[PDB]
Amino acid sequence: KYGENSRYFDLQDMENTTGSWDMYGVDEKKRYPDNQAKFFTQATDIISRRESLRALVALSGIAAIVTYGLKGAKDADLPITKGPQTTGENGKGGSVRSRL
Amino acid sequence: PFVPPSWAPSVFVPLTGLVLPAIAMATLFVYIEKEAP
Amino acid sequence: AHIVKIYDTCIGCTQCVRACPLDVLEMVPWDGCKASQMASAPRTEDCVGCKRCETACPTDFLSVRVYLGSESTRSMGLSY
Amino acid sequence: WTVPTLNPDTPSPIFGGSTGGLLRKAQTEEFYVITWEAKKEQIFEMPTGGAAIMRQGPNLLKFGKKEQCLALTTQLRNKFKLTPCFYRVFPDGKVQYLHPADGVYPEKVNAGRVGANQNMRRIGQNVNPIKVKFSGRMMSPAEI
Amino acid sequence: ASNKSFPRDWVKTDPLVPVLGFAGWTIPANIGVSAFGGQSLFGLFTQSIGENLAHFPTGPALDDKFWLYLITYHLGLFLTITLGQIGVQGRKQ
Amino acid sequence: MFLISWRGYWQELIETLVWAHEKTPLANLVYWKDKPVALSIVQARLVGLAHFSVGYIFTYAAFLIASTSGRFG
Amino acid sequence: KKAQVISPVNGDPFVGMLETPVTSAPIVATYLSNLPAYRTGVAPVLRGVEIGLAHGFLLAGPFIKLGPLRNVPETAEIAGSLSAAGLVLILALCLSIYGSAQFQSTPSIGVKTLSGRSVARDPLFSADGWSEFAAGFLVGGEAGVAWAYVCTQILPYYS
Ligand code: CLA
Ligand code: CLA
Ligand code: CLA
Ligand code: CLA
Ligand SMILES: CC1=C(/C=C/C(C)=C/C=C/C(C)=C/C=C/C=C(C)/C=C/C=C(C)/C=C/C2=C(C)CCCC2(C)C)C(C)(C)CCC1
Ligand SMILES: CC1=C(/C=C/C(C)=C/C=C/C(C)=C/C=C/C=C(C)/C=C/C=C(C)/C=C/C2=C(C)CCCC2(C)C)C(C)(C)CCC1
Ligand SMILES: CC1=C(C/C=C(\C)CCC[C@H](C)CCC[C@H](C)CCCC(C)C)C(=O)c2ccccc2C1=O
Ligand code: SF4
Ligand code: SF4
Repeated sequence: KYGENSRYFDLQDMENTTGSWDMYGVDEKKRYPDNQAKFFTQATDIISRRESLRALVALSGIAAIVTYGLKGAKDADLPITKGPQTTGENGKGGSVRSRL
Repeated sequence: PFVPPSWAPSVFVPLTGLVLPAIAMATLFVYIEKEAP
Repeated sequence: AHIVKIYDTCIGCTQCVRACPLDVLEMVPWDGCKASQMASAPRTEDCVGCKRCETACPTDFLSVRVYLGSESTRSMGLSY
Repeated sequence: WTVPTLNPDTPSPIFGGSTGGLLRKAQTEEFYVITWEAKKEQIFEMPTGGAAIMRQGPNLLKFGKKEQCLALTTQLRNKFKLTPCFYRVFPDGKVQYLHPADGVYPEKVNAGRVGANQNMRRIGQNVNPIKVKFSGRMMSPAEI
Repeated sequence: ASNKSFPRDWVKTDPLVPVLGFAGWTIPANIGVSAFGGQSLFGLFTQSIGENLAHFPTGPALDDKFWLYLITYHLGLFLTITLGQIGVQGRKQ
Repeated sequence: MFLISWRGYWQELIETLVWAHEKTPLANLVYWKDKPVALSIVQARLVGLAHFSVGYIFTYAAFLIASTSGRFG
Repeated sequence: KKAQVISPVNGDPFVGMLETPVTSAPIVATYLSNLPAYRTGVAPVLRGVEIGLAHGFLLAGPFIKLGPLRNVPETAEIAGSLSAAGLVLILALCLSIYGSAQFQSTPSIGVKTLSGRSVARDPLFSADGWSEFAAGFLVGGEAGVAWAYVCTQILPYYS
């Protein structure tokens, strides 16, 4: 027997003598009030598979980034059609020879 | 007869900066870890 | 698994066996030298390739070689 | 000498509990189990760190890899002059015997051994690697 | 060895360790020296605790002569309790 | 780094990391599929050389373009 | 002197862990039992939405306060919330491909509790359970970040 006077390594009882314990894992039901099971399992019915939510993230990622291109014009700090409102360094190019 | 539109960097840059790396890395990562039957 | 091969210049001095930290070498009877022994490698699936057998061999260019090969979970010495 | 099995009700040496014990190579793949019979109580050194006290009589431990059992075997053998034996245990109840696996530790030659991986030529009588080229896989010329 | 299961009482709660801790350290912590002009190390920053409790949401100034009172007060309060707990001489001294 | 400090040190460090991620609560729910090991002896030479060459090239290119085009450009 | 606190795990000094009042103190043990990641009797979808609701709501903050749109008034909240929703999206993708890579083969052999009895295996650790958990995470995280925006807009002395 394993749990005895220093009699370790019980051969037929491998799940003690090995180090396979659930440290903090309780198991009981009724953690939640009942109808969230209804409201959330009837809500995640669509994307409950491997390909489904993986398609959803593709759809949303595309439909977010591609529209970020042409309606992320909320100043983006500089580039998006706010541009150089001064002729910045056109003729300033070189130090000894100007070169434009 | 060929010209890309004015809005073309705004769309094509984050596409190839964020989307194609994401699809590439996810697809390759599924490919790497697959078990042979 | 690695490749461990014993050659015929062996004089059978048991140095390689006492140097192996994994017990993959053993001495077998043989009729080719004065000591009437020769090393052998019956368990090269436990070898990790540390090459202490090569260091312990007295005869010049060695009578035992360890060729490195495809690693496994035992030939990497991983304890986790 | 026949191949012995172990008796898994032998006590274990007194030890406090290290970090360096069994990880999950034991839960899924394998772990090794060593056994010896002592004569008087004495303090030895674990091949993980720390010191332990062996008991008067049979003992029993368990380890992760094989070099740990060989280290403890060499230490118990050259310093205390005892006779240890360590096994391999798979995580479903399968026990394999090894070391010595011949009765006699593999330095004293025991008649009745078959020599394997044992080429019969001088080291400089190998073929060139052009003449073993284009085979099923990577091959050293001294592997043929 | 060390043990076989973790004891679920390791802090052996002796109920008069803390009351003697801060009660037997603060009754001599408010004496009154020449050093402060007639004030204590428990009433002089009672003034402070209440003082910047008055204007509440303003966190008090980062050089205001009472952080010293907080730190030097707890530097002794914790010490007297941690030496009180080793007043578990039930098996040692 | 890959040139000066050779391997086995990193092997031991990575092993303690394996222990830490194995015994940490609430993060022992995610495991490696292939066991983590340190880079092999041959590979790290190539990697160190790659960093050496790439940094060397980028530094000199930056200096050359910036200096010559800052003066005459 | 015949007093000790620190013990090896369930006797057994030869498993590489040792018990401490950090790991096995009673209040800590009951606390980490009551977290959603250790409950084992509930369906993984619901855990997914609980964990997602928590993590989205916390992830919204730093983008709001420290993002590049943090000084322009009334729109500093929008950009932060949107970016946080993006991060939650990427986390959902990571969960999905982890499910595709980890549980792709056979499971382990056996499990017992600490005060030994043979407890069954957690259903979160199969392909279906993990995929459902990922879907729950996406739903919960997006709901959480949306709630972060909502909570910003109507809250007594937010600043
Ligand atoms: C191979 C040479 C090459 C290189 C290095 C670049 C580099 C660049 N292009 Mg580009 N481009 C090229 C050829 C190239 N172009 C050709 C031939 C066309 C005509 C179809 C375009 C049309 C084009 C547009 C319309 C735009 C760019 C833009 C850009 C810039 C942003 C990156 C990007 O989104 O690219 C996107 C590039 C493409 C969509 C064209 C690539 C088409 C081929 C078939 C792909 C090649 C695959 C590649 C070899 C595999 C590598 C990946 C692998 C390692 C996994 C970048 C400077 C953007 C820009 O100017 O921003 C300022 C932009 O909006 N490119
Ligand atoms: C903290 C110290 C430090 C260190 C370690 C480095 C490290 C580096 N710098 Mg550097 N740098 C630093 C501070 C530092 N920098 C500072 C503070 C400045 C001032 C802004 C610079 C300015 C600077 C410039 C301008 C350049 C570097 C370059 C380099 C790289 C040279 C690597 C190499 O292979 O050289 C090998 C070294 C040589 C081949 C010779 C160096 C020049 C010698 C003295 C004269 C040339 C030889 C001569 C013509 C022939 C004589 C040979 C004979 C003796 C046999 C390397 C990454 C250079 C680079 O990119 O590398 C190509 C480069 O162009 N850095
Ligand atoms: C590692 C150091 C470091 C740090 C702290 C920052 C910090 C920052 N960078 Mg930054 N940056 C860095 C390195 C760093 N940078 C480097 C190396 C680069 C070059 C590659 C950049 C390039 C860069 C750019 C280009 C930009 C920033 C920006 C920013 C700001 C916003 C970022 C943001 O939204 O965070 C997101 C927030 C999080 C991910 C929060 C996670 C952290 C949580 C709070 C930890 C909580 C731990 C908690 C205590 C655990 C308790 C557990 C308990 C409850 C049980 C922020 C001030 C942006 C900006 O506008 O700056 C103002 C911006 O545009 N950075
Ligand atoms: C070519 C690649 C590339 C591109 C295009 C970008 C683009 C961007 N980066 Mg970025 N980055 C990159 C590589 C890249 N990065 C790399 C390699 C690093 C690591 C070194 C970083 C690190 C970095 C930091 C640290 C930060 C950025 C930020 C940003 C944004 C700055 C724009 C701005 O002013 O904020 C305006 C921002 C917005 C308007 C928010 C938009 C949020 C996304 C795009 C929309 C999501 C839509 C929604 C979630 C979909 C709904 C899903 C549905 C299920 C509900 C912009 C989106 C900043 C940022 O966004 O963080 C706040 C920032 O702080 N970057
Ligand atoms: C800062 C300051 C100060 C002070 C200082 C001090 C005061 C110090 C001290 C300290 C101390 C001094 C501490 C200690 C204390 C202690 C105590 C108080 C103890 C007690 C004990 C007891 C009570 C015991 C009891 C018992 C028991 C428990 C059982 C039975 C038996 C016997 C008896 C053992 C002054 C004044 C200058 C001023 C103000 C500021
Ligand atoms: C205990 C503890 C702690 C911690 C704490 C914490 C960390 C907390 C956090 C918390 C949190 C962070 C929380 C969060 C929450 C969230 C929420 C609560 C949300 C909600 C939302 C909602 C509810 C929504 C809904 C909706 C909408 C509106 C949209 C969509 C649709 C629907 C309807 C779904 C401390 C440190 C103190 C101490 C130690 C221990
Ligand atoms: C740091 C270090 C390690 C540890 C290195 C590790 C554990 C790997 C670190 C790489 C991380 C995991 C990712 C690095 C991020 C890169 C961008 C990955 C690029 C991958 C390519 C396919 C693009 C060694 O193993 C080593 C061995 C021999 C000599 C020197 C060293 C050494 O210096
Ligand atoms: S390499 Fe090491 S393990 Fe292999 S045979 Fe030689 S000594 Fe033994
Ligand atoms: S050390 Fe060399 S010579 Fe000696 S027994 Fe071994 S192989 Fe033979």
